[PDB]
Amino acid sequence: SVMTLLQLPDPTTDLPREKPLP
Amino acid sequence: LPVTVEKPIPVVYDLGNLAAFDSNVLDKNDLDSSNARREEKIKSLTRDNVQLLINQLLSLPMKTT
Amino acid sequence: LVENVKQALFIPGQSCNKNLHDIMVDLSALKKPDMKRFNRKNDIHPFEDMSPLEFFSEKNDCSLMVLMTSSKKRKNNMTFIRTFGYKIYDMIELMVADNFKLLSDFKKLTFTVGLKPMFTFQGAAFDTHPVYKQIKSLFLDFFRGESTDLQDVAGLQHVISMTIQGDFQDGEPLPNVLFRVYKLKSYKSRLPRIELVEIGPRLDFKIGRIHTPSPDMVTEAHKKP
Repeated sequence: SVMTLLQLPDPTTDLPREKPLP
Repeated sequence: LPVTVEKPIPVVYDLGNLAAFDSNVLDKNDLDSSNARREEKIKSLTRDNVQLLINQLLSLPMKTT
Repeated sequence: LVENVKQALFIPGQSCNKNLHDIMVDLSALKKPDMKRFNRKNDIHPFEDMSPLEFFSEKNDCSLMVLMTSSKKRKNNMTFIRTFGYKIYDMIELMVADNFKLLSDFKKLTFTVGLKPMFTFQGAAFDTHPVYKQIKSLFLDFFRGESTDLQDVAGLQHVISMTIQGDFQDGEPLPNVLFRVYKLKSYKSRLPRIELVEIGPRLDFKIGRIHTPSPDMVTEAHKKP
């Protein structure tokens, strides 16, 4: 396939989880 | 045609969420609901930040496979 | 390690009407396909009793909820609700002003459903002010959808823009937040020149009552691996 791809860096905005960490 | 944007305060980015944050000064009178050229200002300001956002995104690790 | 995409449940309240329902429909479209709509009216009052919202959250597996309510005191009231472990995390009332525009008010363009939206936040208060920090957190969490390491440039289709209606001083009433949605168009000047076309919906949010989480819940919901 021909297409332009990017590798996104780690998110920095601290968003709340929906469920407890296992 | 210019692809660069100059601003007093630099725009901050969270590219992991495809987001840009602009802390520059906003004028109340430019954005009041009675101002007729309201939406022109909203879009124009947004366009500048989107431009800066896209610029940052295209500088990431990239390949046109 | 990351969670599944958060699912949104849109709930018409007892006092929900057709106009407010039109606002639900058009805004819910932005959340496709991670969205469910209720059709009937439910007698829910979040700031009096949170139990029904926690019930719906568990039984429908939706961690994002939007209640639709309208009175003369709080007209076109959209109460945005987030849950953690099916318990209420935070709440904020956002009331839509009368100058709103629906999808019908804009020329319909081609639009691929289910693409990662871009975000732009205009206003210094989004970073410093407790109220606006929650709003920024809310709408990022609500619409960002799928987290991914890989991004197709061709998938950069639309932007969600949120602007505070002017700067303000401490003590004065909180300025409205201006919700706008634009489609991207790019031309050649390598970097492209970007232009925007509004596709809606267009919403001016008036800020109402707020519920914030306890320190204990923040600790659990923001615990790091």
